[PDB]
Amino acid sequence: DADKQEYTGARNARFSIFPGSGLFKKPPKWVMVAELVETSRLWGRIAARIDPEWVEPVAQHLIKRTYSEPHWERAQGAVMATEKVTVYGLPIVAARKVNYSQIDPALCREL
RNA sequence: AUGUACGUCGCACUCAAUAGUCAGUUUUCUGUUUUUUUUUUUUUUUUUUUUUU
Repeated sequence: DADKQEYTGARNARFSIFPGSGLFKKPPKWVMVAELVETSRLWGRIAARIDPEWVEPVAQHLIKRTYSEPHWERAQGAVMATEKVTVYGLPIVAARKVNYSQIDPALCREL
């Protein structure tokens, strides 16, 4: 979460980095944990920073792809759109310009 | 050639003052100046548990 020390985990569940961790003082932007435990609040014990590019190719069966703003572009002669990928609803990529025409063949042929 | 004609008159300014109508229960708030600044960015906080060629 932006400028807030709670961590929007998978689904709507929220937890935090354990105070005994070495990186408890610096919570990174993308951190993963080994054990989830229920206590006075939810926490993650063994925390570590990852790059958000790593998760997507290993989660091909888990990504929910989303396509918005279908607009045709002259620069490539095809339909462009901003793509959004989600694992359990988690925005791995908030926005990415993608070629909408290369994805589906039906409607863009008439376009 | 002679004789032959003359006389009186009027005008102006004005103009005040008048009818009748008695009375209205007791008490009350409303009221003044003064310091003026209305607002100054924030943080990471805890632990049932236990076994594997």
